[PDB]
Amino acid sequence: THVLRFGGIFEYVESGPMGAEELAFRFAVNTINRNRTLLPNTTLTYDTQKINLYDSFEASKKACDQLSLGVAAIFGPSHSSSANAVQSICNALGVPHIQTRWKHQVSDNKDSFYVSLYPDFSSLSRAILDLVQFFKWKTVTVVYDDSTGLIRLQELIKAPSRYNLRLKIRQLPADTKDAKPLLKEMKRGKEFHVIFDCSHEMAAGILKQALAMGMMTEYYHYIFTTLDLFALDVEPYRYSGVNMTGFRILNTENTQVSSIIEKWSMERLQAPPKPDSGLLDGFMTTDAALMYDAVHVVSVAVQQFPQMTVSSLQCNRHKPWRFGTRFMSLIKEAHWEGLTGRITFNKTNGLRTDFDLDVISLKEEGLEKIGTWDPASGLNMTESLSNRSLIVTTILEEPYVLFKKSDKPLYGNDRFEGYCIDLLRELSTILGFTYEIRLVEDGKYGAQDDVNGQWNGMVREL
Amino acid sequence: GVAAIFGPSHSSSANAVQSICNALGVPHIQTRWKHQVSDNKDSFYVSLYPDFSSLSRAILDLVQFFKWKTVTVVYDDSTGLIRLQELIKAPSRYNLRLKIR
Ligand SMILES: *[C@@H]1O[C@H](CO)[C@@H](O)[C@H](O)[C@H]1NC(C)=O
Repeated sequence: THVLRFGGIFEYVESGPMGAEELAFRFAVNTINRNRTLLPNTTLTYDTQKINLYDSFEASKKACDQLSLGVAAIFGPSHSSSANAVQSICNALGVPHIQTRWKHQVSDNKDSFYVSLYPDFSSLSRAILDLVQFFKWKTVTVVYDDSTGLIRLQELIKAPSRYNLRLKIRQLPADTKDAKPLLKEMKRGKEFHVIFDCSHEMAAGILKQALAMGMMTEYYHYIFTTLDLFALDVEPYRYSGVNMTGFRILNTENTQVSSIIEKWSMERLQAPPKPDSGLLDGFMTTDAALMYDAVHVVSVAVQQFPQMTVSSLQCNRHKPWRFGTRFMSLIKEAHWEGLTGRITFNKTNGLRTDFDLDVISLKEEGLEKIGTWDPASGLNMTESLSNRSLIVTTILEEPYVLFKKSDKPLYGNDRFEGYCIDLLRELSTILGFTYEIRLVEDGKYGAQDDVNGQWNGMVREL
Repeated sequence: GVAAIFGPSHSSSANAVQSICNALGVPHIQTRWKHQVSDNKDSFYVSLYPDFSSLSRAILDLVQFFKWKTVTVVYDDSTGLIRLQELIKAPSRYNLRLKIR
């Protein structure tokens, strides 16, 4: 059988023996060759190196060392800076490159030897806009971890030009977790709708600090554009009363996906996640799922490309790789499906813009799925009585409605008294009424506001 | 035989050359604005283009001095919003009506 090794450049760490992306790559590599369903007459192999993800020169060195040997494909690092150098090297030598974590793509860079399994942030931003349209919001507060968040989410920022929205963008300071000034500023603006554009670890941390600030009220609504929001411990938030909504691509509601996540949680028993950090345990991180799907679709493409003789392309001198064109084409229209649901590549760019999304909202139960988002269909939100309570609202005027003048605190509908109260009593004893008296929360009459026509009291209560 | 480097005027190319120069120790004296990743730990380099933090807040100073109420920012491509961050965050602390196009 054919033997091919996929050049891998993953994170170098010292606390954990090997990085989660490295675990995903190794697991999928040993799974594909083991399972004769994929690659029956071809044996898998790999070549994993370690970089700091910032010294792009050393990443280039590792990539050059890999290409000096036979490499089937390059699975570039998950950094927003070093990946550019690796993809440039791959394009120069005509070798396929498969990113997994999103990076900014220079619109003036004409490189056709790279793909990005991470859903394109333009599509995700459009989905966020569609969801906010479904929520009819007016005041929003977008927050980002890195400055790249502005690039990641721009469609919603432009939206107030298209629609009647309003934005107030604030930044999470670096090298700190002091969200308290940011949250205090949020209260000073009464920004009940807030969007958190940060990774799931930072999202969980800032959620913990918000709960410690008592930000889990019903009035506050949260959206987390990250795809690992499901992996947060919603146990303190199951009864917090938040209407939080989020997105998901890991199609956990599948037998094969459940088996894979269970096996992966079994494998990662060496470095358990810290329980006292607001993070769940035994779950598939979205980046690992993307790496899994990326290597699987590469395997699917090379299934249709049996002639996969590798070479020893150098960096001291450059030479085009003869198998790049058609193999990368097969990569581009490799329509395989896995943990992230549907996987396909927009042939115009290579960034996946057509992908399933699990719309996730928070209720009493933990992170229910309230529908599905698709690029073609936009947002797909689908989801008298004899013993009917007769709720009424009334204002306390002594000639009309006065509380029962009893020293003992009276309960039930008997505590209410007056002309209107007894008139309602007569209506209930004449007609069929399950009468109950509820005091008006506004305490004032319906006033025609010149600002927005906002009523109050009985009018806006009805 | 070199003792200094003047990198290209571009994000990715200058980033790569800066990393190479840091590894080799020679300075990489870039002359064009680029977005350094906030967690970058490189030293041997310097940029002369006015960083869009003092210049962005200078645009903010112009906005306040002109006393605008309805500002409509317009940019060129993705790496422009990441560059005028202070102007984007200004409406939180003041009265602005950014409708970005
Ligand atoms: C939308 O979701 C519903 C179930 O929630 C499903 O029956 C339907 O096929 C989906 N698509 C469309 C276009 O309605």
